[PDB]
Amino acid sequence: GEAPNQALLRILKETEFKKIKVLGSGTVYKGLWIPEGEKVKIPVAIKELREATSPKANKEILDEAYVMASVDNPHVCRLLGICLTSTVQLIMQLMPFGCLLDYVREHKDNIGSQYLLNWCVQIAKGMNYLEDRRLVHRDLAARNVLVKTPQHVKITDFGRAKLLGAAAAEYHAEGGKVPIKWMALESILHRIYTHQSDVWSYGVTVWELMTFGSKPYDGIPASEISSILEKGERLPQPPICTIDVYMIMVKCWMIDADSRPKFRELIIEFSKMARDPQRYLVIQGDERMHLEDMDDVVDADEYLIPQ
Ligand SMILES: */C=C/C(=O)Nc1ccccn1
Repeated sequence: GEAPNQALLRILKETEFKKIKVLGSGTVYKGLWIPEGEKVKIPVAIKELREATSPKANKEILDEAYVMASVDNPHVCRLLGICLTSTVQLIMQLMPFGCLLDYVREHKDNIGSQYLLNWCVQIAKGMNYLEDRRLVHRDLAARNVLVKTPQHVKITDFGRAKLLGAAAAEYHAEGGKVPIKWMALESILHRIYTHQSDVWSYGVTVWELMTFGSKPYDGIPASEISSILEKGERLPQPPICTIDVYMIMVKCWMIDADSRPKFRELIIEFSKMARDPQRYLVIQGDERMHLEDMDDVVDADEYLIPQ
C-alpha cells in the first residue's frame, strides 16, 4: 500500500463562470467564477481545449487536472475545478502578472535583490512540497512559474509531472518534445528523472532570473549540450551574482545527482541570503526599486472548501 489520493475533483456548470477576455492561443480566458449557492467572485484563468476532437489531447488535459487536484501548497498552482462541456475547460486561480520569465524580461530595470532571492525561496518551497508528495515536475523553468503578485509566485505546468511509485527510484520516459537546456545530464542520456533532476532545472531557473531572462546556452544546439556537460562546462556566472549565489547554482549542476542540494537546503540557503540581499546580489540602483461589482471578489487563496 501507498497512501490513497483523496484529493477532490470539483465539476463546475458553465453557467457558474463568465469569460471576460482572452489571454492566449487550447485557448486561455481571464474570467470570474461564482461557486454555485455562494456569494463570492473568484478571478480565474479558464483553459478551454480547441479541437476537443482529439482523444490524445483530452487524456493530456485530464492528467494535468489529476496532478493539480492532488497538490495543495502556497507555491504551486491552484486548480478550482473542471467543466465537461463539448470542449473540456480547466478553471484555475487567475495569476494576473503572467509567467515569471516574461515578468523579469519586461521589468529587468525595476527588480531588486529582495524580490529575486524571495522568488528563489518560494520556488524552492514549491519544489520541496512536490518532493514530500513524491512528485517529479520534469519541466521546471522560469516560463513554468506564474506571478499572482510580485511578492508571490507559484510553480505551474504539471503536463510532464510523474508520481514516483513506492519502490520506483527513477521515472523512465521514451520520446516527445523535451527541454534539453533545463535537463539534468542523467535525463538527457538515460531518460532518468528524480527530485535531484528537478534540482538541476531549479539551478537553470535561478540562472534565468539572475540574468533577467537570458536564454541558457543561447546559440548552442540541443545535440551538443550532453557533450558540453560531460566535458564539465556549465552556464556562466551572471553579472549580478556573488560567488555565494553562483556556487549554489553550480552545486545543482553536479553530475552525481546525490551531490546536488536538496530543495529543503536551497530554501535555507536562499532564506539566509534573503535576510541581507545586497550582500548576495549587486544591482545598479537596488535600494530605489518598487514593484461591474467587485464587492464579493475574493482571491482563490482565501477561497477554501472543507478537507
Ligand atoms: C495555475 C494557475 C493558472 O494557470 N492561472 C493563470 C494562467 C495564465 C494567466 C493567468 N493565470
